[PDB]
Amino acid sequence: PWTATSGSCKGRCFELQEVGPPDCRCDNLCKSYSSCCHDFDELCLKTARGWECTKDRCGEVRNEENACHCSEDCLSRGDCCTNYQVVCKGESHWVDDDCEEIKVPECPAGFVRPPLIIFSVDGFRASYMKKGSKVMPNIEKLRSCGTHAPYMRPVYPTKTFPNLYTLATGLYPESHGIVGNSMYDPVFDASFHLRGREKFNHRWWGGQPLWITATKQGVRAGTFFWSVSIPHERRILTILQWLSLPDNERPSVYAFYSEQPDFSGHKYGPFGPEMTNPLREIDKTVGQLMDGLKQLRLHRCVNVIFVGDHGMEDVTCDRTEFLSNYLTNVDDITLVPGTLGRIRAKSINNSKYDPKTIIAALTCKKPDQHFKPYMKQHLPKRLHYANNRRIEDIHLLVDRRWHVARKPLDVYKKCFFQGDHGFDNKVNSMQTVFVGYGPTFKYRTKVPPFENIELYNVMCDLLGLKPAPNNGTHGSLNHLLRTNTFRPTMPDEVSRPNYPGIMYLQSEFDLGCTCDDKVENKLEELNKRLHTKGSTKERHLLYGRPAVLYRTSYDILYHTDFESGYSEIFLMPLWTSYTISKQAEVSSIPEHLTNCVRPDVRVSPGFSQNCLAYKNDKQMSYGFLFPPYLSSSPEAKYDAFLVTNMVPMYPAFKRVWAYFQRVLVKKYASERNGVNVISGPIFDYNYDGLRDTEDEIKQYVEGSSIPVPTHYYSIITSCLDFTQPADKCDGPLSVSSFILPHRPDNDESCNSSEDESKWVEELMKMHTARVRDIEHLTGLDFYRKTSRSYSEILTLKTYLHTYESEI
Ligand SMILES: *[C@@H]1O[C@H](CO)[C@@H](O[C@@H]2O[C@H](CO)[C@@H](O[C@@H]3O[C@H](CO[C@H]4O[C@H](CO)[C@@H](O)[C@H](O[C@H]5O[C@H](CO)[C@@H](O)[C@H](O)[C@@H]5O[C@H]5O[C@H](CO)[C@@H](O)[C@H](O)[C@@H]5O)[C@@H]4O)[C@@H](O)[C@H](O[C@H]4O[C@H](CO)[C@@H](O)[C@H](O)[C@@H]4O[C@H]4O[C@H](CO)[C@@H](O)[C@H](O)[C@@H]4O)[C@@H]3O)[C@H](O)[C@H]2NC(C)=O)[C@H](O)[C@H]1NC(C)=O
Ligand SMILES: CNC(=O)C[C@H](NC(=O)COc1c(CN2CC(F)(F)C2)cccc1OC)c1cccc(Br)c1
Ligand SMILES: [Br-]
Ligand SMILES: [Ca+2]
Ligand SMILES: [Cl-]
Ligand code: NA
Ligand code: NA
Ligand SMILES: [Zn+2]
Repeated sequence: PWTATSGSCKGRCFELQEVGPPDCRCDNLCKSYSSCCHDFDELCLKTARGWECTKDRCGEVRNEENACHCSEDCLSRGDCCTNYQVVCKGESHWVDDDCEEIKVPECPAGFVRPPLIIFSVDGFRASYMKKGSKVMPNIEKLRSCGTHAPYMRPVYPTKTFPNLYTLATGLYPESHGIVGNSMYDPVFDASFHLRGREKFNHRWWGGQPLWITATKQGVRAGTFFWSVSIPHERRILTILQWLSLPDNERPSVYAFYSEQPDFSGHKYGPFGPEMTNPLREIDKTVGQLMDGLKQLRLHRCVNVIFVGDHGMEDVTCDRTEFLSNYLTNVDDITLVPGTLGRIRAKSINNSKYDPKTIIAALTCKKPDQHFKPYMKQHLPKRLHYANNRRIEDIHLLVDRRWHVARKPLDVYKKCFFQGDHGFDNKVNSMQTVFVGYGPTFKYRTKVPPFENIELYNVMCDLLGLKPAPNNGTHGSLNHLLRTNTFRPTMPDEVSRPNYPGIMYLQSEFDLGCTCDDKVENKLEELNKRLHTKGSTKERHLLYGRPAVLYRTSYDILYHTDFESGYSEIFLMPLWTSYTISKQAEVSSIPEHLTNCVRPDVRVSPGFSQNCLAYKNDKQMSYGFLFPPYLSSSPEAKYDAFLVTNMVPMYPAFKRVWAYFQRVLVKKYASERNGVNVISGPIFDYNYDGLRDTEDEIKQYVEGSSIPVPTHYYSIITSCLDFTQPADKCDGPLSVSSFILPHRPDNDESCNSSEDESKWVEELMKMHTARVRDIEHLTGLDFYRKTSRSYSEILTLKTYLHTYESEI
């Protein structure tokens, strides 16, 4: 646009209300827009005499030219150099003071709430907190005296813009719409880039970031963004100046942002010897801020959050895979390259472009191949990286330490760099930092790692704001806080189950099923009835029935060895619950029972699956939720072949499922001292992360109304203190869960021609999940009846078992 730069920044420096063109600007971002008034540098970016008071400046006559002041009036003006009281008034630096618990806010008159200051650092890898501790005394003091996690998990892709905006919104990138550092939106026909103007257009930025949430609810906010050429000392001095505004003008929430250490980590690698200085310099900035807060008498008033967007891995030019080494048609695709790949057609007019032949040419083609291709709907569900038109159908998950590129010339005609990021957000090198310090956070407290999507809710709690709807799980981080906790109630059950008894004769069933089960006792007759009425339910249902949170028709079915919630609408269980003790034995499916399927006389023929549909469907087979291999006795084993325990499974998937049920469950019970397993189907044909309704299902077992699941989940719970068996646990729980994709081939697993012991568990690890992910995908609410606090349970449901080594 045209800008009238002849206006002036006199008394407007770093103003909080931004003006519209063509009026010239004086705010945090005027440089980015090439719109600052002609005198912005002279007036707003003063540099004279640098950033520190020296003995001889103490008591100086004010000179407005100076970058900051050391005259007696500077405290009332709010513009002293940050080291003023130290140099001139005999005070100590904040870092040199002992830490002393902050039990309540100690704020100046006129403060309505403790302000929040967010200190965000780009590329600050979680292990810097230990490895660089010697050179970061201010940051170490925040970390040791406040509340810290050993690391914080970013979202995928572990790039800057998606993570910073997740921090501000509590949303996954697929929902807020910033899905990469580079993007094409085909509806707009527009491209987003780190450099340039298109990124300022509001149509890219979805959701509601913290500054808008605050402004809408009457809490003023500093501007969160800083043009890159504004030096960091100036950004700090601006925050400090704002905090001296009159009460009715002063914001309550502020952000600082640093481009370091990311900037240097790209050039030198995460641990290059050149990295020490950027760490020292960021620590010095922290010290400027705390020193500035101590002079304003705000150092035992403000909550400070020190938070990073993602880490940094070692990545060099020579670890690049070229699509030109796989594809014949390389000029017919556009690639978004680097630590992830995104592919789409170069021309929508090219009718010979085919995603299936592209994926196939990219699948397991070279022995040590350093990237795997996925249609976006098949990416692990924990990445939540599919529901957006800006995410290309074909995705490449790139191994840590590697890049992908289209052709070799892209790499040397577009080595240089030693570091990069963007990989799978489970990767250790990508993890980042969280420290919270201040009256509202706990004192000298370590909390377990958590996801960055959770922080928005917490920042809203710190400011007394109602968060906009987001993907955090509100209350899961209550353990970080001394006060302002959020105490939610469990959601209300929407559908109550039916408890059917025996209602049908065997001959009513014409399902085409057969079983060799006819062999003829008042000891064992009473016992079979008791088991069907729920007498073993407390052994197998350890945490209450899951609640169904939508409107549906379902039955509770009890059995000796397992309990299920059977849907009359989907014709299979929503959930199947069972406990396997350490002592449990594994058995085979007896030869006479290989193809046995048995009608369930509790459930009508009309609400049952049928075996004839599976016979006729030449692609589809079936498996069982509660595994027949883990029956408690020969007699109990018959229950496992009920038609109501059956679910549709591709033969390729049954290789995965059978290995999990036959080998892995018993292994986990041995290692964890018993496990409780809840397993079930998931239907997400629109890949939105949320339970599909019946009318969304795209595939059925041929000739039938039996819907085919897109995924199968399991939730595996035991006692955190593994000296107690899973079924007699007095304290906190431990959980691992997975959401396995239900696919007709094992193309994802390049070693699949081998024995299941060489590949299946590696697949399961890749599809690890939070209980909360399963909740969203099924409309079920787990752990309704424990002895544990609800916030503790919320934390357990956000846990992700990552399988990475120790940081
Ligand atoms: C993580 O948390 C978030 C936040 O809670 C969850 O996302 C929410 O999920 C809801 C369900 O998917 C969804 O609710 C829908 O909202 C529709 C209104 O949408 C606009 O308004 C809201 C409110 O301000 C706004 O936030 C939305 O912003 C989205 O869209 C703009 C683009 O215009 C983006 O800039 C922004 O980034 C965001 O995009 C994301 O969501 C959209 C979908 O809304 C996706 O398409 C994107 O890919 C991206 O992920 C919008 O501006 C409302 O219209 C919907 O109601 C429809 O469906 C119901 C059925 O219940 C029906 O009764 C209605 O009539 C209506 O159907 C009609 O339209 C259909 C489609 O055209 C048509 O087929 C029918 O025939 C009907 O005519 C619905 O209520 C909510 O929008 C998002 N919010 C956000 C911020 O993403 C997310 O689910 C959580 N994730 C997990 C895994 O838990
Ligand atoms: C070279 N600098 C950059 O690439 C990033 C710089 N970002 C910032 O100043 C503040 O960062 C963000 C912040 C700051 N928030 C603080 C927080 F931790 F909550 C995240 C929120 C949302 C998006 C952000 O950047 C995309 C910035 C500067 C100018 C314009 C934009 Br758009 C973004
Ligand atoms: Br913006
Ligand atoms: Ca869905
Ligand atoms: Cl990107
Ligand atoms: Na079949
Ligand atoms: Na394979
Ligand atoms: Zn970077």
